[PDB]
This record gives sequence, structure tokens and C-alpha cells, in this order.
Amino acid sequence: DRRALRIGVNGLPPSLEPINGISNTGPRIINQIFDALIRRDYFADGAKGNNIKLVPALAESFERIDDKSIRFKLRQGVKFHNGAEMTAEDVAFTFSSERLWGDEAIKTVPNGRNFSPNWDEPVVEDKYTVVLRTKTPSYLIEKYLGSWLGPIVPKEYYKSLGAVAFGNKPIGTGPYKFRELVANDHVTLEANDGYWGDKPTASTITYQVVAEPATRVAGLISGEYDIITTLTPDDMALVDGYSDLETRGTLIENLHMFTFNMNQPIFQNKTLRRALALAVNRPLIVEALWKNKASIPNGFNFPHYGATYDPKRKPMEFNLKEAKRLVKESGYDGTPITYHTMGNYYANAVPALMMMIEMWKAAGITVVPKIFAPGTTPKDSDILIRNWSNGQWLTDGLTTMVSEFGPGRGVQKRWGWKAPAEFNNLCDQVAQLKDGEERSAAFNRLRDIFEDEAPAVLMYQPYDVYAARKDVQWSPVSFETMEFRGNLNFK
Repeated sequence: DRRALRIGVNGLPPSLEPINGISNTGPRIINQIFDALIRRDYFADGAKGNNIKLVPALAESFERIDDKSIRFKLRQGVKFHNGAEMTAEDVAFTFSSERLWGDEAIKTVPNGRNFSPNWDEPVVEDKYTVVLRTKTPSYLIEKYLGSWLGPIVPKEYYKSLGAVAFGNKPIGTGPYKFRELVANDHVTLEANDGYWGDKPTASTITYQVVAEPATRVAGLISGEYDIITTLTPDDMALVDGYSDLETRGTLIENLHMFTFNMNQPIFQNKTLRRALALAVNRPLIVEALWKNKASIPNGFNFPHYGATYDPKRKPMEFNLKEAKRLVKESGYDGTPITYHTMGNYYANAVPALMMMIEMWKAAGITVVPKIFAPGTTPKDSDILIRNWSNGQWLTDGLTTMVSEFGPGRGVQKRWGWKAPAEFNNLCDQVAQLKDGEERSAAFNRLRDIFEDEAPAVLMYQPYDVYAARKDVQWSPVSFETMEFRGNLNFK
């Protein structure tokens, strides 16, 4: 009989429905209940959990048929946890206007269109064949289907409950099936021994909420948990001291930044935005708070972007001489500028802010913290500077320079960034182009416009730390999720 796995977690997601559950805490549970048509093989070819190789999963085979359509041949006889057979009807429903991207659908799945390409209606050609397609050119359909957008839901069962009720009683095809949810306390899953893939190695997996990281460290020391989540490099020394325990860390595909409400007169133009960007000494922050474990990216550029990653890109400029020149050029009069942060919701948010307040003071700018309480929502008119984070969810450069800072999106529409026409033309174009010299050059150029305009200032790629018993073999992956397929063995 297999061991029961117990994971001490920072929290539980608001839903277990694949899109509504998208969060720092959802994917780790959702990845076990559901399968996608394509799976990202993080450990392929000896990689330490960071490979972007996409391999077929519920799709037995696929063939791209033109610049915007892919014919998928599905695995036959695969069952959902309730006994329903997985067919083209279910895959077409998953990426349909009715469930995901239509006007009525986004009323219950609010990010269904935001995390999707320009989908056209799926076409069911036979019981196990479906064409997934876009209205305009798209060579990213494969990447979107291998992302957190991809999980396949059962048509009849999902339709009879709806997105919110499905999220509290989810049915998928994955290696573990939903047993129970006690809101903000635990989610228990039980082994799906009818799983089309490899036999699950745990009898059950419990995701138990433990708000305090110190209480989680004690839970691992005592024997309440096998694996614990959401630690920082400072907690590594206490855990490693125990010979039967060890820390397991990795860089995650997320980016910490600060952004500006550009409707405010002081941030309507790029001048003072650039001054605050050039005054930030990023290695001094990563040395003092992240134990040099965080990585400072060279532009809005990451190795998981694949063919749109530029390793020869120069790092982001730190120049206090230029920063002081821009402060005076902007007409900045010395009024304190607020920096909103909901405490340390993002790791090291307040200590990073306090370090930057000194670096901005050196440049001639007074920035004060506006530490808002959990449960509060500051009104947009009261925001000058605010911290933010963007999960780089696709294995492509589109997420999040285009998906967040592009045309019609919130940074330009809600926060007022007047982006140059070239940025919006290249954003619309790179969504359509296939990987080549033209696509890679357009991203390198978009990155340059991003730095000149400074609608956000990138700080660093965070370092996520897990801790686990040495008798549980599991390696983390470079994304905010947990993968147990070919990566969960008990000693």
C-alpha cells in the first residue's frame, strides 16, 4: 500500500476549475486532477526541472495544418474520474466560446479570453478528432495548449454544475482525483488507479494550509508534512541543519516589478518613470535580501521564452547621474510619492522598497511606503507607484510584455500608458509571426521601447524554496506548480 503524501502549503486556490484556480497555489493541485492535450516535459534530456520541451499528453498525435489551425487526434478510451469517456466533444467544449472565450463565458471564467489566443470555434470532425484554431494567424496554439490554459474538462458534468460549482467538485482525467475540500484548510486527493498514464505513487496527497512559514518548518521537523512550500533563502540554514531533511529550491517563471498609474500628471510622461528605474541598484537588493539566489533578467527576457530569448542582451542600466538629470528635467517639486504594497504579499516587498527609498533619495526623489492592509483595495486615483508580479506563463516572449503591456490591455487602458505606435504594431505582429529572425528582432525592439518608456521597472526573477524529507524523492520545476509524473518516489 502506497504512502500518503502531506504538503504544508501557504494557502489554497479560490477554485479548482483550471482557469479560475490560476494562482500561486492552484496549479500544484490542478496539475494532478487534470491533463492537457500537450504537457511541458520539465525534466526531458537531463534538465533540472526547467525544460520547455512540449510533448503530446491527451492528444495521441497532432499535425499543424495551416498558420492558424491544428488537427488533434485524441487518445481513445481515456476516462474522466466520474466514468465518462474523454472525446472530441470534451476538448471542443474546453476551448469553446460557450465555456472559455465568449462574452457570456467570461462572466463566470473571467480570464478565459485573457489567457487565450484569438480562438475561433473548435471543429469536431469525428469522435476523437478536433481542429483547434484561431481567427487570425497564430503559431503559439501549441504553447497555449501546453500552458495552464490547456486542462481538459468534461462537457456534460461541467455544464450541469457551471464554472464556480465545478471548481468545488472538479472532475478531470489526471493521476489524482478530488476527494474533499475544507475551505482555507485542506484539499485531499486520492490516487486514480484508472489513469491512462503511469500508476500514481501516492495513495493520497493532502494540501494543508499553514499560514506561518515557521510553523511549516516545525511541521516538517516533527513529521506532520513530507514537503512544505513558500520558503525564502533565509529559511534554508535551519532546514539544512537536519540531516534527514533538505531544502529544494529553484528560480520560478515569474517577475517582480513596480508600475505606475500613468493617469497621474507626474507619470503621464516617461521622464520621472525612467529616473526611478535608473536609480535602482538591483544586485545590492538581491545580495542583501535574496542571498544572491534571485536572478536579475537582462531586459523583459527569460531563457524559458525559447526561440525569443536573447542571451546576448545587455543588462538593465543603473545610472545615478542620468537619474538625477531626469528628476530635474521632469519638474519634480519634492512632493512625497506613495508606493503601495500589501505588506509582504510578494516576498521581500517591504525590505526591497525600503532599500529603493534610499536609492531614490540619492537621486533626489522622496518615495514613502503606503502599506495597505489585507482585505483592502486602494482606489486607482490614490495610486502613484505600486509593486506588482507577472507570472511568465507561456514558454514564449509574448507573456507578459505583450499580454500585459500590449494594446487594449490594463497597463495602457486602465493605468493610462500612452505606448508608442511601434510598440502596439509590433505587439499585434509578434502574436501572428512564427519564430525567426523577424520575430526575435521584433521582441528585442519591443524590449528597447519598454526600457525607454519605463511603464514598469523590472526588479528580479524570484527564487522559490521548498523543503522536504530526504526519504521523499521529488524535484521542483521552474514554474509555480508541482509535477509528480515521473517525479515522486518514496525511499
